[PDB]
Amino acid sequence: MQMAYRFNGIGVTQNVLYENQKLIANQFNSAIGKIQDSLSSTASALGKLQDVVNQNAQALNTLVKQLSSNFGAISSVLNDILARLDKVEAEVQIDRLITGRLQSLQTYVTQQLIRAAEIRASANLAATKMSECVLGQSKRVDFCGKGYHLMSFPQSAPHGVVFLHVTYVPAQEKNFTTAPAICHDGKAHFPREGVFVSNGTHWFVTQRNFYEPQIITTHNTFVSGNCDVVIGIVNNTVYDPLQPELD
Amino acid sequence: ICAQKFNGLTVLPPLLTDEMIAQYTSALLAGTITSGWTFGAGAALQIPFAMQMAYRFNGIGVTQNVLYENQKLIANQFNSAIGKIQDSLSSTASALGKLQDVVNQNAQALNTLVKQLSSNFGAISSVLNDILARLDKVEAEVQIDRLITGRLQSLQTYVTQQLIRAAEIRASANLAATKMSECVLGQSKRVDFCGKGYH
Amino acid sequence: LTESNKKFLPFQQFGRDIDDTTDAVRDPQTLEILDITPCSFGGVSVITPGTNTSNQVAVLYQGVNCTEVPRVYSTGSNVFQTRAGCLIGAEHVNNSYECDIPIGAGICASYQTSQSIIAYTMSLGVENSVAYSNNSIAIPINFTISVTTEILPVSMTKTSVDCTMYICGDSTECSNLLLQYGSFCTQLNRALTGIAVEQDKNTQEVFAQVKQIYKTPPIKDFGGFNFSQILPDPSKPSKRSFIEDLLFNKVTLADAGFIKDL
Amino acid sequence: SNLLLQYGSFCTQLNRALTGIAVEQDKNTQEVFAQVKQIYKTPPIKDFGG
Ligand SMILES: *[C@@H]1O[C@H](CO)[C@@H](O)[C@H](O)[C@H]1NC(C)=O
Ligand SMILES: *[C@@H]1O[C@H](CO)[C@@H](O)[C@H](O)[C@H]1NC(C)=O
Ligand SMILES: *[C@@H]1O[C@H](CO)[C@@H](O)[C@H](O)[C@H]1NC(C)=O
Ligand SMILES: *[C@@H]1O[C@H](CO)[C@@H](O)[C@H](O)[C@H]1NC(C)=O
Ligand SMILES: *[C@@H]1O[C@H](CO)[C@@H](O)[C@H](O)[C@H]1NC(C)=O
Repeated sequence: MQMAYRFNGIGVTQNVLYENQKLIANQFNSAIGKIQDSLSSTASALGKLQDVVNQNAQALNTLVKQLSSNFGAISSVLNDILARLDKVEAEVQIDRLITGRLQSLQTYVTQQLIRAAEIRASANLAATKMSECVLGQSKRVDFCGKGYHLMSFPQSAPHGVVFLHVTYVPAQEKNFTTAPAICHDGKAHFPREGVFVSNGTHWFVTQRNFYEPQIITTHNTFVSGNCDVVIGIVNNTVYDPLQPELD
Repeated sequence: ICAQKFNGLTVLPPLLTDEMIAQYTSALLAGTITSGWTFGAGAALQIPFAMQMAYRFNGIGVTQNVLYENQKLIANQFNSAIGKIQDSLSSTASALGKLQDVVNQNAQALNTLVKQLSSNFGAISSVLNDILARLDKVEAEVQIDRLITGRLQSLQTYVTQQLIRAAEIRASANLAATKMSECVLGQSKRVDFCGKGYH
Repeated sequence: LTESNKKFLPFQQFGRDIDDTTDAVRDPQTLEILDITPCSFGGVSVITPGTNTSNQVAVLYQGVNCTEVPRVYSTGSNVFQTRAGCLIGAEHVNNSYECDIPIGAGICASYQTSQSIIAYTMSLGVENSVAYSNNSIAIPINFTISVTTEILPVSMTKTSVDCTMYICGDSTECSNLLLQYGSFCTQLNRALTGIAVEQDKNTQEVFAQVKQIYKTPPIKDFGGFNFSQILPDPSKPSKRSFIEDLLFNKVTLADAGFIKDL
Repeated sequence: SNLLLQYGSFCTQLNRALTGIAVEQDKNTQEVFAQVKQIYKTPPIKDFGG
């Protein structure tokens, strides 16, 4: 029933889910299998995650290597600077070395702050996704997955979250000649919840996302105006369940 | 730009040319006037424009009868409004303030880098070749040193500023992308996300 | 140097850009106006398909009129001219494909079949029209359920530093010299602290929404739909499920790192 | 040039950061505009109900 309530949301009436339950089951089960294989293969899918760790490592290494720089003096080892040098002269070399190292530290800390702001933005987006796509059903196009969104399942991964979105995608298309409204006896009848299609001979009413023809009765239509202003009105017959019962 | 070719500020050109960008937008337009909102999810399904508008009207609440009945008024109103837009866009002061601003800001910083080049930075001269001239290697080196430190600092300042500004531009891009998905490829119920009133 | 078109008054002599650099000179012997321009530099880009497949490469020169420029490298044939710069090792093919390796200004490079490296004007997508008749509609006759993927980073790595240790090793005199400068060392540490705390906070907001830890019913009969792969298996020591464990193995960082005493 | 080499990797680092800015700008453009694969075309007959 939970799947059927979600189906109702995207548009298709519950009738669809209940009738072809088996087919839906098979498709979902098989797809999950392919995802496992795809993750195990194509060793590039895991991209953003690895990138974070790569950047931090490079920055750390940079700071360590800068230690081995004369920074415009005589030597690098502070003890060696002291060696074979009077305090006064050593001080000027020590002065230079200190300023050099200090500059490098400032640069590293600045860089880290800028990078961490981007990480924060990513985390806040993931929070919205968890609250909307997981604990509920979102109609925002493309915010969750691709197509009409049904449900979503969260999974964990090194320093990150991987969402597995389940989506309904309309498929094989056809061709039906259509018309705005149908006039029966002077009064015009507009479609109530669907679109008046015609398979060549008679006229039927159907849902807007799955083909299920039903006979046009008074129950699937609403009367309004007089048939003359509606631009392209056609002409057929509204059954009306009443006379059979009366007689 | 060429003067910047004379100092080392090589301005690189684009990757996607403006002709290609035009092609992309035209495809989005020619999908939302013929296949409704299916041109982003699945495959394109044709639908008469009158019918497409009726579905959208049903969304905001007004029943479909209104659109099919008074179609004439809606048409004329829309046509006249498009006229006003082009007129106003051309006949105003700035309008595209944000777009112009980005260009001006980036240029100011670039110019400042070229100006700091001539600063003595607490030395005797600006031209390194001139510093070399009339200065013994030893003294010349300590003067070269003074100049180097100054220039290095200026370039570091520039890079840091650019990185901060780049974050701002990227943020605006993410908002724009969200809009292209919600407003263009469908209809937004989020109030005031796409426009003022019922979208 | 070239001959000029500038008009200098008899007292005037040299040129100046807003950069205050000489742009022209009067011959101190012929008294004529000459124009200066250092020769054409740029920067160099190398294209390669990757060592695994081949050992041929292509070269690009970040903008030079290659009608006469030609680093220790040699030269050859196949000189092509884009707007970006000068290519050496492509072909002006008249086909078009999807873009594989970017170059700039609508030119994309790749490797293909005898096989060599080639270039092309990038095409976007395949053309197709939508038959629009004022009375025609298209309702789908069936459906397809599909599961897609999506990755999003949550946190970084908590790091800390120490002034005296890095800047002045252990030398007391060096420490006294650092003490001369202001609280630069102090302020620095506080900023690194701020990042560390906030990074942990991020993790909490994303995952901590469930108030009560719920538990899946023993019988796993969810109307046909299997969920074994995503549902955590207690038998496996790490409560992590099949898909989760796979993900963990792939992302490897100990290559340049150490271990989870550090 | 000799004096600069001594200062350290303060030329390498700067160049790398600027490259990063440029490549991210290319990503921005692609994301906003490219979301439709099949380039679609307009019907010659312009009869869009008024
Ligand atoms: C609709 O019918 C026309 C009639 O010729 C045909 O050309 C077109 O391909 C049909 N549409 C689809 C989607 O098959
Ligand atoms: C210098 O030499 C040139 C050519 O040799 C000659 O025309 C000129 O009169 C000489 N003297 C001066 C002051 O230019
Ligand atoms: C290459 O250089 C020549 C110089 O004669 C110049 O015409 C132009 O910049 C280039 N050649 C072309 C494309 O005409
Ligand atoms: C490629 O196109 C150019 C310009 O249209 C043309 O001159 C050339 O002959 C074409 N080459 C081939 C092999 O068709
Ligand atoms: C349908 O479109 C064609 C082309 O404009 C034309 O027959 C007519 O104007 C439209 N309306 C009809 C046939 O009701």
